[PDB]
Amino acid sequence: MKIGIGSDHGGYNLKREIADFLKKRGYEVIDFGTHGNESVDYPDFGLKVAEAVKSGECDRGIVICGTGLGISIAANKVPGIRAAVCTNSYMARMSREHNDANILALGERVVGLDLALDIVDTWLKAEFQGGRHATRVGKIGEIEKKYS
Amino acid sequence: MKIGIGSDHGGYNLKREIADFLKKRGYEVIDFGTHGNESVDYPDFGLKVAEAVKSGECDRGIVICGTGLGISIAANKVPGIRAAVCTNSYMARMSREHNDANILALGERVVGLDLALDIVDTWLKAEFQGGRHATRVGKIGEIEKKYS
Ligand SMILES: O=C[C@H](O)[C@H](O)[C@H](O)[C@H](O)CO
Ligand SMILES: O=C[C@H](O)[C@H](O)[C@H](O)[C@H](O)CO
Repeated sequence: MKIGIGSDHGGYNLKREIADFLKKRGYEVIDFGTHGNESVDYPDFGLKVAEAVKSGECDRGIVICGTGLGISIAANKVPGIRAAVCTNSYMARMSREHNDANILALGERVVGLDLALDIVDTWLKAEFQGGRHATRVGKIGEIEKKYS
Repeated sequence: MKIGIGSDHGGYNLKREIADFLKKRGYEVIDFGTHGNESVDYPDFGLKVAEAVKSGECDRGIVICGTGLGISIAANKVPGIRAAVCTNSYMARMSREHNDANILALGERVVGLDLALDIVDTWLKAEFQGGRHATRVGKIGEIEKKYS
């Protein structure tokens, strides 16, 4: 399974830690940058990860900024993307079980490293439950079709 | 200002509490439902609040479900909406200061009542900081325009 990862300078150090964690577990990782601490704009990297997920070049993505908010809002602008900002494993599990999220968003200034690794572990392992959740995901798709 | 609020059955009881909190503080509140514990679909209510914010009929909105994730992802599919799922006051403040969020998303199964009122209080008071944050918000607008 291939994981795209991306961040602004606010999520860069946590991104390096997560890239390292994911490889150790045998995931293939595509790092879309950013590639240092220089100030950059979270929507550009949100977009790269979200577009790699939409095109099937990654199966899912993880996006990181100070809070997770900006980069996840930007990712969710892409039709077919469901980016979930999670600050605990319960939200991470539900985002997979219920929302079928294909992007996990994290905030490097909000969650400490080991908590964020717990969240990523939970999210990678949880599974979509279909049923009424698929119905609701289709209704998300109807919003996208409306404003397309 | 006027605040739109909406929820599925997962966010209904916390919605009733926040509506009451907001009125006590002299805000005008437009409740978009849901109106009971009957099982309903979070995208429908996310859309109502998001479209009311987009059309200026509300100035800001608050959307609530079990986790906040699904309804905020749905809200974010609307162009001009920036829905922030917050689990603490720090995220709520940053979502205003940096992301100029015009919808707050909460999860009734994740944050307890007093924490959620703290977050709402923080979010309603925080102010957009412009500058490089305005630039980044514009780049979110470029994503919208691309998939429009
Ligand atoms: O949404 C903004 C992100 O959290 C950034 O990581 C943050 O805004 C930082 O202050 C860059 O100026
Ligand atoms: O995903 C949907 C929301 O969190 C709901 O509030 C919840 O999942 C519901 O129990 C499912 O029917």
